[PDB]
Amino acid sequence: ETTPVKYVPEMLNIQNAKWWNGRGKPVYRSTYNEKSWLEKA
RNA sequence: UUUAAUCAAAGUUAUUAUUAAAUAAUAUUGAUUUUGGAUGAAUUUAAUUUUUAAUUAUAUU
Repeated sequence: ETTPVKYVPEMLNIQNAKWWNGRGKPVYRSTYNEKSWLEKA
Protein backbone atom coordinates (compact mmCIF):
# COMPACT_ATOMS: atom_id res chain seq x y z
CA GLU A 1 0.00 0.00 0.00
CA THR A 2 1.75 3.11 -1.28
CA THR A 3 -0.95 5.33 0.18
CA PRO A 4 -3.61 3.76 2.41
CA VAL A 5 -6.56 5.34 0.61
CA LYS A 6 -6.25 8.30 -1.72
CA TYR A 7 -9.38 10.11 -2.92
CA VAL A 8 -11.65 9.18 -0.03
CA PRO A 9 -15.34 9.19 -1.10
CA GLU A 10 -16.13 11.80 1.57
CA MET A 11 -14.44 14.58 -0.41
CA LEU A 12 -17.62 14.95 -2.50
CA ASN A 13 -19.85 16.04 0.42
CA ILE A 14 -21.84 12.82 0.33
CA GLN A 15 -24.95 13.69 2.30
CA ASN A 16 -24.89 10.86 4.85
CA ALA A 17 -27.32 12.30 7.39
CA LYS A 18 -29.01 9.95 9.84
CA TRP A 19 -32.45 11.32 9.05
CA TRP A 20 -31.95 11.35 5.27
CA ASN A 21 -30.37 8.13 4.00
CA GLY A 22 -30.19 6.22 7.27
CA ARG A 23 -26.42 6.21 7.65
CA GLY A 24 -25.15 8.11 10.65
CA LYS A 25 -21.97 10.09 10.79
CA PRO A 26 -18.93 8.89 8.87
CA VAL A 27 -16.46 7.34 11.24
CA TYR A 28 -13.94 10.14 10.66
CA ARG A 29 -16.27 12.71 12.18
CA SER A 30 -16.46 12.47 15.96
CA THR A 31 -19.63 10.93 17.34
CA TYR A 32 -20.11 13.80 19.81
CA ASN A 33 -19.35 17.21 18.35
CA GLU A 34 -20.25 19.02 21.56
CA LYS A 35 -21.28 22.33 20.00
CA SER A 36 -22.71 22.63 16.50
CA TRP A 37 -20.98 24.54 13.73
CA LEU A 38 -23.28 27.49 14.27
CA GLU A 39 -22.00 28.09 17.78
CA LYS A 40 -18.45 28.23 16.44
CA ALA A 41 -19.60 30.58 13.67
C1' U B 1 -110.14 -17.73 -26.30
C1' U B 2 -108.13 -14.16 -29.93
C1' U B 3 -103.07 -11.79 -28.71
C1' A B 4 -100.25 -9.27 -36.56
C1' A B 5 -96.02 -7.77 -34.70
C1' U B 6 -94.05 -4.40 -31.76
C1' C B 7 -93.15 -0.41 -27.96
C1' A B 8 -91.30 1.58 -21.54
C1' A B 9 -88.17 1.27 -16.34
C1' A B 10 -89.04 7.24 -12.25
C1' G B 11 -86.74 9.61 -7.73
C1' U B 12 -85.16 3.53 -1.53
C1' U B 13 -82.32 -0.20 1.26
C1' A B 14 -80.83 -2.47 8.15
C1' U B 15 -77.97 -2.90 13.06
C1' U B 16 -73.76 -2.93 15.06
C1' A B 17 -68.28 2.27 15.76
C1' U B 18 -65.59 6.61 18.08
C1' U B 19 -61.09 5.78 14.53
C1' A B 20 -57.86 8.89 11.75
C1' A B 21 -54.72 13.69 10.74
C1' A B 22 -52.43 18.37 12.73
C1' U B 23 -51.66 20.69 17.45
C1' A B 24 -49.33 20.12 23.09
C1' A B 25 -42.00 21.06 25.21
C1' U B 26 -42.75 17.25 32.00
C1' A B 27 -40.24 9.46 29.03
C1' U B 28 -36.37 6.85 26.73
C1' U B 29 -30.03 1.45 26.39
C1' G B 30 -32.91 -1.38 20.50
C1' A B 31 -40.73 -3.41 20.76
C1' U B 32 -42.58 -9.02 20.20
C1' U B 33 -40.23 -14.18 26.79
C1' U B 34 -36.32 -16.09 29.94
C1' U B 35 -27.91 -14.24 27.87
C1' G B 36 -23.39 -16.65 27.66
C1' G B 37 -24.00 -22.13 28.79
C1' A B 38 -16.72 -22.48 28.05
C1' U B 39 -17.34 -20.08 32.71
C1' G B 40 -15.31 -16.85 28.56
C1' A B 41 -14.44 -13.47 24.62
C1' A B 42 -19.79 -15.06 20.82
C1' U B 43 -23.81 -9.71 23.02
C1' U B 44 -18.06 -3.98 21.07
C1' U B 45 -18.80 0.86 16.67
C1' A B 46 -14.81 4.56 19.11
C1' A B 47 -11.50 9.07 15.06
C1' U B 48 -11.59 17.89 15.71
C1' U B 49 -15.52 17.90 8.51
C1' U B 50 -23.22 22.31 7.26
C1' U B 51 -24.06 16.19 12.23
C1' U B 52 -31.86 13.18 13.78
C1' A B 53 -27.63 19.82 16.61
C1' A B 54 -32.26 22.78 11.25
C1' U B 55 -29.20 30.20 10.88
C1' U B 56 -34.27 37.82 13.10
C1' A B 57 -32.29 42.11 7.44
C1' U B 58 -32.39 44.65 1.41
C1' A B 59 -25.08 46.89 2.15
C1' U B 60 -19.82 45.68 0.67
C1' U B 61 -16.59 41.92 -1.89
